[PDB]
Amino acid sequence: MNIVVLISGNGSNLQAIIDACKTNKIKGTVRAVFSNKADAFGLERARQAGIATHTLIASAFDSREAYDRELIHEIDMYAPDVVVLAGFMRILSPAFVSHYAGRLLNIHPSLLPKYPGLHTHNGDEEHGTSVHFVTDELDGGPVILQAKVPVFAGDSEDDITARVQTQEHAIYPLVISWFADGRLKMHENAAWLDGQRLPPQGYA
Amino acid sequence: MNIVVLISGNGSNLQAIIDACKTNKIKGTVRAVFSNKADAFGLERARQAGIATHTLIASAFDSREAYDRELIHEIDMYAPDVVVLAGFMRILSPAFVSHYAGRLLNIHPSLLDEEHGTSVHFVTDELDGGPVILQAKVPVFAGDSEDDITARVQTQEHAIYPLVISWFADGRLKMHENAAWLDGQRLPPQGYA
Ligand SMILES: Nc1nc(N)c(CCCN(C(=O)CSCC(=O)NCCCCOP(=O)(O)O)c2ccc(C(=O)N[C@@H](CCC(=O)O)C(=O)O)cc2)c(=O)[nH]1
Ligand SMILES: Nc1nc(N)c(CCCN(C(=O)CSCC(=O)NCCCCOP(=O)(O)O)c2ccc(C(=O)N[C@@H](CCC(=O)O)C(=O)O)cc2)c(=O)[nH]1
Repeated sequence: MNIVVLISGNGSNLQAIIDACKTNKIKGTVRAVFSNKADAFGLERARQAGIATHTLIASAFDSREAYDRELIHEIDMYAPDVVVLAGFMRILSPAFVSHYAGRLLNIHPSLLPKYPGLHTHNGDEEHGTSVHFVTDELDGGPVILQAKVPVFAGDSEDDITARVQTQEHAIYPLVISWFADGRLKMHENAAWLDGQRLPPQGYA
Repeated sequence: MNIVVLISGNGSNLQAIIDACKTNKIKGTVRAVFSNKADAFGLERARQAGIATHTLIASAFDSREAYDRELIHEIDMYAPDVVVLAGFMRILSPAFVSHYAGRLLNIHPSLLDEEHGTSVHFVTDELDGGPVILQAKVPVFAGDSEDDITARVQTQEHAIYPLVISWFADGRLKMHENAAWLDGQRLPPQGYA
């Protein structure tokens, strides 16, 4: 099945997805990669894997709606069964969200609200990452899987972040594979795995 | 003055034009780069230059027509004053050619022993035809190889195509009735010089 990934940066998560499609762990094909930043290194990961790229920059458009109308237009050329946001830094409008309702995924490095992340100030606790269906509740549509990342004394911000990214790379291919195998659906602003409704914090 | 460049491979010509816009030698801006091959190295030259990129692959389209319809559509998002074909390996349909009439430029490595050279011309529906604007003949001697010919023709491509684009940016070059006209003067079959 066809996966279209949207990025804005480095693309380490895109790459974990491409490799999981290479080793047949996801039953799918990344057909196109989309960026809102022209220098994004994720476009070079796509080029080397021979995947078609498109970059849509906001200044080039007249209105937010205009941008999303074209973004929809270009994504649909690849007949997506999922559209995966992997570090996509733009908010998607109501028309975009409803257009891909139930097959629009996102990963945020947080669990459900408190998380010692940033490093703008090792440590205590609360740190992680969750993959969730994207809804109009910005950053807060239904969670599918989360992963708590253990903090330790001898940890730096780069230690924590790298550890979070290592968990992002494990869970996002897992979720997209359950989606590709027909086991994950959204309805009633709830995530469903094998017909069972997931609790607010995902599986398990 | 907006430049959209269309490529299929290495992109050395694209690099020569980005370079000339930087140096204000071409008073214009490359606004986007289109490719019909996903792996094309010119896409990487565009990424580093910070230029928007779009790859349209033929297998994704159902027909020639559909493809060119999407190409026009995505190019016109960048309101091109000129569309520059710089190693783009696909024949553009009559409809596309019509749509960018007098605004579509191409470079091909043959003027139109040593028979070798390169020429820039306006694209008109006579494939490879359309009026020549500027050529450069490249002599070959015994000893230099086909690759050294290529390398010499390429040095010239990088000299004449930023130059035609420079004239087009300054409103000095126009196409009318299947003839190129620089400063009013009608260019002869072999272009300027
Ligand atoms: N409607 C809707 N739209 C969404 N996009 C979302 C997505 C969630 C909100 N979102 C994010 O959480 C950030 S991306 C997640 C993340 O941190 N990934 C890191 C790991 C992957 C990268 O690493 P690697 O590249 O290596 O894989 C986010 C954060 C900030 C802005 C924002 O205001 N952004 C802009 C405004 C942008 C605009 O709308 O034009 C601003 O003003 O700053 C927008 C969205 C949603 O839930 N609903
Ligand atoms: N209607 C129309 N369409 C055009 N696109 C053009 C322009 C292109 C015409 N053309 C060429 O000039 C070929 S020589 C180009 C070249 O390498 N220049 C030097 C710079 C190199 C970059 O170097 P660097 O990347 O490093 O900058 C060309 C002719 C035929 C095929 C063809 O049959 N091509 C395909 C068919 C493709 C299709 O239509 O689907 C085939 O069967 O193989 C392909 C191209 C035109 O004049 N008329």
